[PDB]
Amino acid sequence: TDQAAFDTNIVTLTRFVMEQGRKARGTGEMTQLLNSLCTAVKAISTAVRKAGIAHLYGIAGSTNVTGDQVKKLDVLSNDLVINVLKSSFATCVLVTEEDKNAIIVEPEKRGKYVVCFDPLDGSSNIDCLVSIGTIFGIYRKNSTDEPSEKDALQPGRNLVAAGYALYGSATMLVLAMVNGVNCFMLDPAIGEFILVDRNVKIKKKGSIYSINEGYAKEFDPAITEYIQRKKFPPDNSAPYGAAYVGSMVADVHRTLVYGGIFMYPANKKSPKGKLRLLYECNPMAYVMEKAGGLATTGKEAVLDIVPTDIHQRAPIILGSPEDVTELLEIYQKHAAK
Amino acid sequence: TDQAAFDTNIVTLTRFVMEQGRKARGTGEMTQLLNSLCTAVKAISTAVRKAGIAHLYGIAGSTNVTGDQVKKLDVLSNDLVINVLKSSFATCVLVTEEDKNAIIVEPEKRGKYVVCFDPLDGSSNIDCLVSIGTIFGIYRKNSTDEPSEKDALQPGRNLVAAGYALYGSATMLVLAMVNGVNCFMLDPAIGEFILVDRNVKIKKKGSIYSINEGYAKEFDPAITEYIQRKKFPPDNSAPYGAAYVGSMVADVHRTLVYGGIFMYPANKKSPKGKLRLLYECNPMAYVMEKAGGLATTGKEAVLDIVPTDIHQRAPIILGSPEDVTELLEIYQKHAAK
Amino acid sequence: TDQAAFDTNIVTLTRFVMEQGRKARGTGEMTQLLNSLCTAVKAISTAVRKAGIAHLYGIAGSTNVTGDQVKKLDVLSNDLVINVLKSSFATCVLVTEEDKNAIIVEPEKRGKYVVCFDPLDGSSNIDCLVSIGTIFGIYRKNSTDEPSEKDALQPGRNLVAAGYALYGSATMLVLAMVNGVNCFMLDPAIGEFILVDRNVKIKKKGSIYSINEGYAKEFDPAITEYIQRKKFPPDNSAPYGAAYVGSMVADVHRTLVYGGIFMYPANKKSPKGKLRLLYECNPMAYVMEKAGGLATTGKEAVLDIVPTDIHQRAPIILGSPEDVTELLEIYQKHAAK
Amino acid sequence: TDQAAFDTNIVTLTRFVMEQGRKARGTGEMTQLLNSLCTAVKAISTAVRKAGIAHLYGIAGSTNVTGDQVKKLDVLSNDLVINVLKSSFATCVLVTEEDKNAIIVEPEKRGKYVVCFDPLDGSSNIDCLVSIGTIFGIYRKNSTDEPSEKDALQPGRNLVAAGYALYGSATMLVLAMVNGVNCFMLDPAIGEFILVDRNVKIKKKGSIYSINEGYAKEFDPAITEYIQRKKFPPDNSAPYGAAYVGSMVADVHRTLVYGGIFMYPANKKSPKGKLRLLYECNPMAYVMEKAGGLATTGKEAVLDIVPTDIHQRAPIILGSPEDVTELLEIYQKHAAK
Ligand SMILES: Nc1ncnc2c1ncn2[C@@H]1O[C@H](COP(=O)(O)O)[C@@H](O)[C@H]1O
Ligand SMILES: Nc1ncnc2c1ncn2[C@@H]1O[C@H](COP(=O)(O)O)[C@@H](O)[C@H]1O
Ligand SMILES: Nc1ncnc2c1ncn2[C@@H]1O[C@H](COP(=O)(O)O)[C@@H](O)[C@H]1O
Ligand SMILES: Nc1ncnc2c1ncn2[C@@H]1O[C@H](COP(=O)(O)O)[C@@H](O)[C@H]1O
Ligand SMILES: O=P(O)(O)OC[C@H]1O[C@](O)(CO)[C@@H](O)[C@@H]1O
Ligand SMILES: O=P(O)(O)OC[C@H]1O[C@](O)(CO)[C@@H](O)[C@@H]1O
Ligand SMILES: O=P(O)(O)OC[C@H]1O[C@](O)(CO)[C@@H](O)[C@@H]1O
Ligand SMILES: O=P(O)(O)OC[C@H]1O[C@](O)(CO)[C@@H](O)[C@@H]1O
Repeated sequence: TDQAAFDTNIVTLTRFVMEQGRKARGTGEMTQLLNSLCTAVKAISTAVRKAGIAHLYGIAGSTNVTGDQVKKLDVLSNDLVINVLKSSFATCVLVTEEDKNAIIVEPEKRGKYVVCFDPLDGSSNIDCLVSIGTIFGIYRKNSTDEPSEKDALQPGRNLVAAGYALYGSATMLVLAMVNGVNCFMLDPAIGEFILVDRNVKIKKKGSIYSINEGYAKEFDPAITEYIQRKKFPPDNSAPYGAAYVGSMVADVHRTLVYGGIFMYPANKKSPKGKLRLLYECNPMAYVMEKAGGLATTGKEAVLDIVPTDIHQRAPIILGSPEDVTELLEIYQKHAAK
Repeated sequence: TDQAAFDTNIVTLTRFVMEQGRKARGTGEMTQLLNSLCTAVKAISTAVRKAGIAHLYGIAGSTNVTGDQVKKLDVLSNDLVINVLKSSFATCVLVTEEDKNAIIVEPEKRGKYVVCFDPLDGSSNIDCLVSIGTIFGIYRKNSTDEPSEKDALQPGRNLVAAGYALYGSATMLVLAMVNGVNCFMLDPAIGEFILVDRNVKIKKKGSIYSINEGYAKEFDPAITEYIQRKKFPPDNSAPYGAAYVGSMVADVHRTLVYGGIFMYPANKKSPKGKLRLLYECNPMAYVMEKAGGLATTGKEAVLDIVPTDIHQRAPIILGSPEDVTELLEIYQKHAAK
Repeated sequence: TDQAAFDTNIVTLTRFVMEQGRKARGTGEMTQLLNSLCTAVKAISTAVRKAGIAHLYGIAGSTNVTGDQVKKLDVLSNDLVINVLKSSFATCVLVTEEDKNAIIVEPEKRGKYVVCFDPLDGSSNIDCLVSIGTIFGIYRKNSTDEPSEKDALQPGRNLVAAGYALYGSATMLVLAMVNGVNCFMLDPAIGEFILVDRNVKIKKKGSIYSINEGYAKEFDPAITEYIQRKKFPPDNSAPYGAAYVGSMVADVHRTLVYGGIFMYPANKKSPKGKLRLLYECNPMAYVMEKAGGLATTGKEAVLDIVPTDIHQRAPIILGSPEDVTELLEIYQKHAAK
Repeated sequence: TDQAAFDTNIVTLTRFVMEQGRKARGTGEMTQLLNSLCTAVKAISTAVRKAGIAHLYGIAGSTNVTGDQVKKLDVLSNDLVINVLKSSFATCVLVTEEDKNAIIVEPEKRGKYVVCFDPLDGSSNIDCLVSIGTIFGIYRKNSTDEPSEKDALQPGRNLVAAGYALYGSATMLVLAMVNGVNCFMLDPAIGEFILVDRNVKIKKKGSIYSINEGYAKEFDPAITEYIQRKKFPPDNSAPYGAAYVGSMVADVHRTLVYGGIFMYPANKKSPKGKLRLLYECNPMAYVMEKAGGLATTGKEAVLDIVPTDIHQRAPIILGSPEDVTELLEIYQKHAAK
């Protein structure tokens, strides 16, 4: 239909999440989950921007207050997430990058959702103030057996919601569900997330490739060929621009926005790549697909891999459909016997 | 202890600049200047993070406060700097990347410093929330004639202070003056820059090379041979990892902290490089040399180039001394006559 | 029952409002309303604290941006409220202090709730930075006739929710519903309201009275007697302390917290007092009563007055039960024939 | 125009203080001091507003960062000031309301100024979110002996600068030095104090009297007669409205802006008044006289009292000159021998 009116639309994430839940006739359990996620992200954003740093540096002579050892944006971000999620009384299992084991939410606080997240992604290089972020994936528990590690082992095809929080020159939460991908910019003055982009679709063909070429020595012939074709185009066309931040969320977001292709392939050292399946690959692949792009491992789609370990790694190539395809053809070409 | 010089306490940019002024027995004109940059950076930072975006999206109606198409972060940032600077009564001429012509300060507000700045660097690419910055270089007006554009045409070697602010996961102002380089962390909560790194010195040798390889088709044989030797080390050592954000302040900063080399050479299809000399090359070079690195154009040193125009471009290479010298060797190996 | 556990309770207003709605099995219309109210308050808080003031004062040389005339925290606060409430698609009628007429929400955006509010209370004296606030009252529309001014004319006994936002040394939103009164402190860094007080009950007897004694000349004998008994106690006990800010929300909150009595009686100039019934008296009376206190006009309870005009005024006395009672007895004593 | 003196631009506290230092040909020691107060106020302001209260309430677990019973805004504020002050290398002795003894600065950080401050004024009453403040007075150490408590015992008349910060609906720093009074508005977004009111002068006569009438039973006949004449004007004029927050900085500030008179006289049950001389009475008096008001104890002028102890109390009356003189008349009318 055609909506005709005197309409002003200042749509916040909270209003959005609630309405969407109303439409779906959910019991509001997921609403509370998402609302809790939004609160965790904001708190992390604030910490990442170093609000309150003056105190570590004794502006008020740290009498003890925050205590002597480290509050590593790394672990702090973890605790903020697990804590905020458990208090939502909506998650039964949590799987985090920082935790060796899947955390089973106390019986008193259990829900029917499983969240796989990466508290602070790209953190290893925070010293140079590179854009870092949070990645999250949510599955609905598919059983009646006591929630165990096993419930997290579901292909990304089974995710009910997924997305990320980019703490770049500004903070953004990109949320993707069955209905589509939407971007929300955080107005830090009022602590609200404003819908700035609705139904985000990725360009069919982009003009930028993203890969850490320092590994060129260990790249497989399919990758080495694609890359060569990006720099020296055989139709004598314009070459692709290159750009690689070293932080997945930042690279993936740049791909979603301007289009192109991101790759973190298998190289001889990490035969199965470096990026972990459950909390990095899946979420980004799911986003990519709802956004209209492709996300493959080179042989198969990422969302269809059935995991066997929560910390399983997996190669990944994602981005505009025409580029991802163009590379996949090369894989088929060099695939033999 | 025989220390007339203490780091157990908390030192803000404002205390720091001021102490440095007392020591230098300045009349206090440069201090009002440095204090104005501090206020400028803080203001642009807040805008970059999107504080207040709610109003633009109609949280109170986009009547005449929102309206449209007028405020472009870059233009705002330009205005803030030019304005906060004139209001210091310390500048006589200002060269801006957003202004075709040099700006001569009204005789009332006229001072003695010449300031060259790039207000919002890397802001073509801001849509994908990439880290951006602001770059500045300050010369002492060395003349007696009515101030003019010519006062801005002094080789980088004559700078009295230079530096930049990086708006990334956090806001940081790196300031380099005659004595050395110092890094101040913005505590957004109190609007104060804290001293976290004193006398920053770059590594002799790093393990990261930064360049836009999308242009590999148009690099000179020296650059080409260099990149090659990094990926495929002849002495069988471990290859150099690659990283490229596409934002000067961000790459330069990564280079300063982790070491390595950043290059933006004379790429065919733009023979004089792309980065501008006065407000991009010179400041980063000044910082670099102050941190113990090198900043070469391939043939000569960046800071010694005599500008012929305020908007002049130049190719540039900077970073750890061992890496920058290594490429220089290759540069000699390939031509002269 | 007895809840026994490993429980951490970081209860935000959003989580609270949602859960309470879940219990009540509401369609979530009121949830969205309350969520929208929370967003309006935060935005007002931010503006009241003068965030961004540097721009009115040309820090970036107001090129036009916010435009030439006034953005009176007074009217701005109004627009923020009406706008945010209409966009919730949950209100059919709004009654504000700043508006002569009851605003009938567009058909496309109607809901079944009526909100009577005071955008910025105590605003007349903002110049001296006195604590100001927002007062709101919510009724459910009791009919099928097209929502008209008439739907706002319901005794305070009919309110479904009521409360206020105090922008004092910190911001607090006191929310009262059928189930009780709760206080939420705003952590401005993350823009969230934290439950800091649960089921707030007022002291039976307080030791502070609040009244503008400058009107002593026009006070009725009942008031004049009570006041005299507060200063010179006939049992030679300790006199009451006095305190009157001149801003209703600030006075009422101090009464709720420490206990005592607040009075804004009828004096010969305003035979029916100054405080308006629908958006000041009712809300505060409702809060007071759920909190365990009393709120009378001197003759009858405020919550039971059936209004005849939306801008009707009404005398008011509220506070601890023992004090309010002690004064009411005096009224009965001097009430004759 | 013949103005070597402009107000069309934006003036921050930092630019202001610094200009004032150049003019006064200061060595720059008092400027580092005033710059330290500025940083101090900003830090306490942020804390007062409760930025970060989430962590205390377990948003990331109250492990050891929260724990308990240690941080009391007043104690924190005390620490911040003492600490930020010592770190200026401009103070030799500090008198604090929270410290039984005067604090002598380590010879390393030792300067020449004596600072008397009340860190969190009106903070017994902070529970009800009443506006609070910080008061400061600065003397030049006029002696040669090893600095001691005695340097703080100088009559108010010897102050070089005095002022206060009010944490109310917004944060304001009012600063009064030899030339006059100036009001700086804190733009919390950029952490900068903006000059909004220059050369503040109080009204000759105002229409508001401020006093705690709960004590009317113990006022001397002069105060009693005065209050009476305000409520029941003998010349049949309109009565004086009353207002009393119970927070010095707040009442004093209301008095400065709207005019009128503030009184806290020698109330039986505390014969020397309640307000302390060094850090409450003297600063407000200094400001007052600088704004064109009067500050009397009833018999003598507050600023001329020679202190005998740093924690000495004194009765005080201040405000518009016509009102303060009027009570003084009544004070003469009632006694001498
Ligand atoms: N925005 C949303 N909020 C809540 N439920 C949603 C939302 N969008 C879709 N739904 C669906 O509602 C289902 C019911 O889950 P629940 O509320 O836990 O009983 C969810 O699992 C989702 O599939
Ligand atoms: N923080 C500082 N403030 C003022 N001048 C300084 C500072 N640090 C070093 N200087 C030197 O002192 C000279 C004095 O210049 P001016 O303040 O205008 O009188 C400057 O040009 C600098 O070379
Ligand atoms: N926190 C709350 N959120 C929503 N509904 C509530 C809440 N507390 C009580 N309820 C009741 O649920 C009723 C249903 O209204 P509605 O959701 O508009 O259909 C409301 O009018 C309230 O009486
Ligand atoms: N903003 C200012 N900074 C420094 N001194 C000032 C200022 N305004 C006035 N003065 C006067 O200058 C004297 C110089 O003291 P000092 O800075 O320590 O050398 C101070 O004691 C004041 O009386
Ligand atoms: O720069 P490299 O060595 O190619 O790997 C960095 C990658 O590792 C991660 O930190 C996590 O696996 C990603 O954010 C990032 O893309
Ligand atoms: O995409 P390109 O052409 O390689 O350019 C990015 C370069 O230009 C700039 O974006 C100029 O703003 C620099 O920050 C950066 O080094
Ligand atoms: O100080 P007065 O004259 O007694 O009246 C002030 C009253 O008016 C109001 O501004 C609104 O009616 C209240 O906030 C306040 O209590
Ligand atoms: O309630 P009282 O005894 O009248 O005192 C309030 C007075 O004491 C103080 O609260 C001291 O902090 C002052 O701010 C104020 O003027």
